[PDB]
Amino acid sequence: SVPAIFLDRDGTINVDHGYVHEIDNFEFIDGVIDAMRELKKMGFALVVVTNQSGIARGKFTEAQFETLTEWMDWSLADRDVDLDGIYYCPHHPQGSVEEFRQVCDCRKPHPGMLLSARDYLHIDMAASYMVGDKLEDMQAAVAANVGTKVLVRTGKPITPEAENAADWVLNSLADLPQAIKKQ
Ligand SMILES: O=P(O)(O)OC[C@H](O)[C@H]1O[C@@H](OP(=O)(O)O)[C@@H](O)[C@@H](O)[C@@H]1O
Ligand SMILES: [Mg+2]
Ligand code: NA
Ligand SMILES: [Zn+2]
Repeated sequence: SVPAIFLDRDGTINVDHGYVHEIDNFEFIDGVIDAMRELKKMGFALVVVTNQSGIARGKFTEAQFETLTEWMDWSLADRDVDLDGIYYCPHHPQGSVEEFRQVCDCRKPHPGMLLSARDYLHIDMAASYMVGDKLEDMQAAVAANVGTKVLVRTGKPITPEAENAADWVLNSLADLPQAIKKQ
């Protein structure tokens, strides 16, 4: 039963520019790739869990997302970061694109993507971590019983509510390996 770092994408791995869906607009946050490779060496499985309502909004297609995500996966793999899972949610109750127009339980703060990852990779949840920049991330983590909930300051400016719900607040994902290592 392996421990994991569940990872928000926009604002945590890549600078949030708003509905990022193009390679030219994807900017890794400083030091996160190195930090992810270290996390891995410390024996954590790494699992991306990202809301992509942009798809239900019509801003871009599930297939452009697929294209970006494949590129992202390779860029990481080529840097010795091998992601154990990539989960996403294309939905929004008010979506303008029918096939993604719906309520769901994968859309954080619903824990859908975390539990699914739990089942499919057999993750020790109480020994796992959630890293994101929003309240919905802390709430999603809480529901799924993720032991350690980590807010970061690299994305959405943090709300006091997001901070209420988090266990740690770090400047960045780049800081996580250190934070963990000192217990
Ligand atoms: O789950 P992660 O953060 O990786 O992806 C989701 C994003 O943060 C997106 O949230 C969106 O709105 P929401 O869906 O909250 O109504 C937007 O603010 C996008 O520009 C933003 O990047
Ligand atoms: Mg985010
Ligand atoms: Na949105
Ligand atoms: Zn969903």
